[PDB]
Amino acid sequence: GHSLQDPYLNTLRKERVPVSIYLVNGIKLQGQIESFDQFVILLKNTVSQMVYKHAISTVVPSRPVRL
Amino acid sequence: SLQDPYLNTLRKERVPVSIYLVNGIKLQGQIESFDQFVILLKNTVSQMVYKHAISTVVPSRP
Amino acid sequence: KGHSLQDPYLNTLRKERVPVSIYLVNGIKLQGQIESFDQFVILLKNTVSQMVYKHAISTVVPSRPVRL
Amino acid sequence: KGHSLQDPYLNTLRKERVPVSIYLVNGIKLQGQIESFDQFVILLKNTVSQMVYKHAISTVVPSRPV
Amino acid sequence: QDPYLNTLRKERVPVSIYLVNGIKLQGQIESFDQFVILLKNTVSQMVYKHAISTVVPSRPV
Amino acid sequence: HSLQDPYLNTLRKERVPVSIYLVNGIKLQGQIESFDQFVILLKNTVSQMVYKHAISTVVPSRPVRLP
Amino acid sequence: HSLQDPYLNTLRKERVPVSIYLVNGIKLQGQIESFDQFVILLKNTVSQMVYKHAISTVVPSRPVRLP
Amino acid sequence: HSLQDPYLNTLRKERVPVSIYLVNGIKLQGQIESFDQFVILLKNTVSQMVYKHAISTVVPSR
Amino acid sequence: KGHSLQDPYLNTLRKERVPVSIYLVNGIKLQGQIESFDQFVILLKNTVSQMVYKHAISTVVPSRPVR
Amino acid sequence: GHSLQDPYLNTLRKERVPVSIYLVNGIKLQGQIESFDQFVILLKNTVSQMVYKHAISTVVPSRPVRL
Amino acid sequence: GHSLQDPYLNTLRKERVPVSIYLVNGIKLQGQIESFDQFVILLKNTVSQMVYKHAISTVVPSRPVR
Amino acid sequence: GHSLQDPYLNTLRKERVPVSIYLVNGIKLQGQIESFDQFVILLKNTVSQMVYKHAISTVVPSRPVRL
Amino acid sequence: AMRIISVNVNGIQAAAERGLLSWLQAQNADVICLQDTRASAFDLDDPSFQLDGYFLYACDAELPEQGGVALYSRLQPKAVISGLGFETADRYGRYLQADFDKVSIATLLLPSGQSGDESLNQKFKFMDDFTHYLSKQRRKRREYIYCGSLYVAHQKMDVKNWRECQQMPGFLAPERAWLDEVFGNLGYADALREVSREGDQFSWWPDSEQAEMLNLGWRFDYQVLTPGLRRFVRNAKLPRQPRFSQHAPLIVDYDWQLSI
Amino acid sequence: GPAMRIISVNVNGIQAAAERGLLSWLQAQNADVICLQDTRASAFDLDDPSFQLDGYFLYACDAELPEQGGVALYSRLQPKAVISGLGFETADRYGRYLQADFDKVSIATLLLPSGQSGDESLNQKFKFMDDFTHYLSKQRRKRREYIYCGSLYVAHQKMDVKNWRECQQMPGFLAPERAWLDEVFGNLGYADALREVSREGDQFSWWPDSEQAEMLNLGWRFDYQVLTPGLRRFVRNAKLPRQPRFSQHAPLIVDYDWQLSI
Repeated sequence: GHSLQDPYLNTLRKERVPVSIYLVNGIKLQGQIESFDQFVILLKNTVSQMVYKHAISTVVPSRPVRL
Repeated sequence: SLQDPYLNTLRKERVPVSIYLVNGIKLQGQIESFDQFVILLKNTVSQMVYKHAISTVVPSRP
Repeated sequence: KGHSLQDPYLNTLRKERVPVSIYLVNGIKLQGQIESFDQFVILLKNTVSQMVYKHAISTVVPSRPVRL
Repeated sequence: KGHSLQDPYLNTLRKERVPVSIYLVNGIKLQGQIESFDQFVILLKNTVSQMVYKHAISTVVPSRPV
Repeated sequence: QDPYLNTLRKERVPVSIYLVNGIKLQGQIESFDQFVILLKNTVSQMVYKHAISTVVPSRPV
Repeated sequence: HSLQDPYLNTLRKERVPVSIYLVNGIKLQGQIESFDQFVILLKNTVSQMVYKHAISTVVPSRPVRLP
Repeated sequence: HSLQDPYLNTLRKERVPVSIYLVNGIKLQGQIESFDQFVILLKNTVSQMVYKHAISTVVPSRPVRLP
Repeated sequence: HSLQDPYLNTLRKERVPVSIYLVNGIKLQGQIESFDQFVILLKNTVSQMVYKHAISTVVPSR
Repeated sequence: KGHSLQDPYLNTLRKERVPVSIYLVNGIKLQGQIESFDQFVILLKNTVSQMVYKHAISTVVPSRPVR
Repeated sequence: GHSLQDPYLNTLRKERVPVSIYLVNGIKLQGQIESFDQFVILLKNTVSQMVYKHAISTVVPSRPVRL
Repeated sequence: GHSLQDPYLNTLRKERVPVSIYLVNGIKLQGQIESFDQFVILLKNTVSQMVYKHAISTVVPSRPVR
Repeated sequence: GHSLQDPYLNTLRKERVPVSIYLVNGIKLQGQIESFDQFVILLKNTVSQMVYKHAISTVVPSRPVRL
Repeated sequence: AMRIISVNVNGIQAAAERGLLSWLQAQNADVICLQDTRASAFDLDDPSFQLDGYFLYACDAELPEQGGVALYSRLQPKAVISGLGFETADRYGRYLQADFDKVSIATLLLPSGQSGDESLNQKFKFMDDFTHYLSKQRRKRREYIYCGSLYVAHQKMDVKNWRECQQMPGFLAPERAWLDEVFGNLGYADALREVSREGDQFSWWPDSEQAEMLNLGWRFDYQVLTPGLRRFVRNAKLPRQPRFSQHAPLIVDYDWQLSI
Repeated sequence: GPAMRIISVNVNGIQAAAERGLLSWLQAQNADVICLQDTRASAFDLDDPSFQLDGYFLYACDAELPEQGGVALYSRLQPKAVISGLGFETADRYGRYLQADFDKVSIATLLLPSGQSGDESLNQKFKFMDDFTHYLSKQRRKRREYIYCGSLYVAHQKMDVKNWRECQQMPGFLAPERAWLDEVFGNLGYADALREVSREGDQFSWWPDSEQAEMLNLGWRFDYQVLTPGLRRFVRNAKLPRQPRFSQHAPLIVDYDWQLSI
């Protein structure tokens, strides 16, 4: 379990790929993942706003990255 | 759960599926991989989505 | 699951294969009949199968009166 | 345990058969009567035998005090 | 979590709850539990915990 | 576990004015008084108890550095 | 008269960010652009006329010395 | 006075929607019709005259 | 000078017997039609004769926009 | 003196009409008006308590009375 | 001016009747009035503070006075 | 008039007695008094905060004071 | 885009003299649902009523002055149907429906019920018959947009001084209860109240200049749409047109586009 | 008084700008906002602290290929948030758009393709203009005032270009471009700050590399700060310094009555 999202997000963070997290409300969140943990991911926005997983919906990278 | 048979069948047959999110926006693309927490669509961008905000997964073809 | 009143209801909806109208929270309606179910998913057979999630189902209105 | 307060309230509403109006999280009002309930399901008897999931129920407003 | 709501209930503070749908509910806390909060305002308007977004008391405690 | 708790404890200790946005998108303001595994207390004129399951993100008005 | 005018003139010339409190207890913020013998115009992003009848206490964030 | 009159006149000559806050914390936003030493009319659903001594803050929309 | 505006306006509102919903500074909502007034006291007519002091009134909301 | 205020109070005194005085805060004051003078009003009840004019918000006689 | 306030306050001072003053904010004060003027007022309590007449709402004595 | 305010405030400021001024909103303001004038009082505390007389309800010396 | 106009003209003739034809011609829209034609279909056949670039469809009551409804569409609908089986419906052509791919819209016009007691009885009759028909219209796949003037307000937010109108027809308890049952219980929604929960918005006020001045409006127009389209609401607006029609035009846009 | 100097320069490659000392002139011209369109380099190239101006936050989105385009934007004060892309391939694949939110106002950076290199570039420009009017009709629908700092590569009127009779066929004055711009301005109610403050001719921004054209002042006004009419009234003045041309476009200087804030 939980063996797939961990490496995916770790690779997205390592290469600092610009992800566009579309919330459930239809709001864009362009930024780089600074870190991630349980019930939380850390964006690299100018303010580095801390987001919650339960609210997050999609995580699309602008540039297709390899697994 | 019957979710994993369905998902891995769509993955093996690579059927173009249309996924509806909790908001209702209609996604499209094949399913590359999946687990209990997330799904890794095979779309042009391979947008990853968590399992706590899914509505219905349907294949475009029977 | 302690009392499991949903289990008899879904079992009688599936055994008789009654036409259901599972409403979702977003607002769309899904017609068909329950083929099978578990803890987080229900199978609707309308030409193709639909992996409608449990937590997204608002109301289940069977168009066929089910005695029980 | 979990429904030490929810269970008695719902059971009283059922036994007394008070016409309740369930407001969903989507904002759709649902009038009717509570037929039965459990951990995460409530059967609403009306023109159509309806089954509303608890996780999508915002509020319930009984028409008469109980 | 438990102590704050227990104090809100015992002290009979006028509470106003904004639901996840945004509905501005008004009433007094009658009784609460893990997954239920009985709101006493004319009728026993029960409110679920998962649907509550903010609890706005009229005065601090 | 490893990220949320230290981040919130730092925000509380430093008393950084944070701006929280609900899942619906309503913008809230106030300082983090105390944290909890399921809730948070946001003191802004009148102390309002916000539930974690309704928090979209936590935007700190000032940049913060983790320990 | 002997104390209000020098205090206000110093706060104006020095551009000290003050925290005007209201009779209801709300803590406002912003810079003072010009004062009057009965009202003060405090600018925070945009000008906002504040009535002296509704001010409880004016606390300058920085120490000030009378002339 | 010397400051209130001209600014309050310009707040109407430019059609600036003025928002006034009552001491109780109630907010009303409308265009000022006319003002006096003790009364100021705020255009709303109806001509709601407001007492000068009851206004706390005047935050114009621009 | 001091009554050049409120006096004729209130006199017209009185003559037109327009239903008024007066609001007190405390926030309570009273209703009725003003029957008389002078300079420090306003007399309101309704089911029960009511005398309201001017220094405690916040707004006078008529039911029709008077000219 | 006043046009209607002082005559109103004199009329309320002559017939000792039971009047309920309401405070700006919201509390009520029962008892008949014993006497009155600028800035003060004496109330007749269990004790000769004196209320302040500047604090009174509304004066409602228990019975409809005309000047 | 103060045709009634001054005699009342002077009588309360002379007879040293313990009066309870209730402020508009709601807080409770207690103590006899030692002296007074056209604005403030001296108290008899242990602290003997200076209350402001503009903030006073009611003055109820412990014993009715003429 | 105002024959008792002047000596009281002079004695309070000359001896530098801490006063827990209970604001009209219910907040208590500790610290000595720096100066005073017509409808204005300066505070000696963390910062020279200005207090409006019209917003003061009671000034308690706490410590015994005479005049 | 996907626009819908609702203008209960209360007489297409008066609408024409008031300039409604030119306004609609200038108003770029996808479908126009005017009500109360007060004329026969042959009268609607007059090319003056035919808007350039729009189709003509109209069903007239047995008696012209009784009512009649018309429907204009930019593209040829799949099929047009009239009547519902009820006498109060068929005998007066108070219902006309067009069919498009995936979605089929309809034009509804309920009797005012304010003229006399018999009108109120007919209103109750049509209401019960229509809720029955809609119960028969539940599991139906095709999504619908019942654009019609229901001559009833749902909530106090839809009408001021409700205390005075509580006994007056249009806000009586049974009508409001029927509307609430049709909306909530049956999952139906409204585009306006969903997209904009703002009061003071009305459509029908008395022609009397006094009411217009003080704005005594009763919200009678509603974009009753199946829950399928609830998600595709863009925005609703009630222009305060200068006395062009008793029922102010109700314009609403939708995110979901149309197709033959 | 309340002022706000928004600066925009189509460097057409940040390297050539740095060669001309543009960074020094920018750091000395301490203003509110400074936009640098056509970086012609990846963000990693802009990460060189030399490009970063003291007291500003660097934000830039690079095209799929660094030399293709890319846009940067300095801000005296930290913007509320910075976003890139427009949903269109012609925009996302080339980083031709980057917005920086503030408060009740979002100063956006637009980069329309030149369309002067080849016919395919002009076709892409037409497609981008169509998608951009669509995005304007869809975005402005959300409550917000927009300041579109963009090099549109199009002259609106003869006043924006001399000897137009010779430029009728030249890109920038083509009939479709003129029609699209006139629709964007009038039909949608959008205006421009410079023309509003000064309806003066001979004022241009883009000049050909040919020295003779610069000598005789044959220039084009391709840059426009097309903005919502809400902020249109708050324009104070505009300027186009004829300093040694720092890039294919000239320095567009404009001051507003509004003052941005976090």
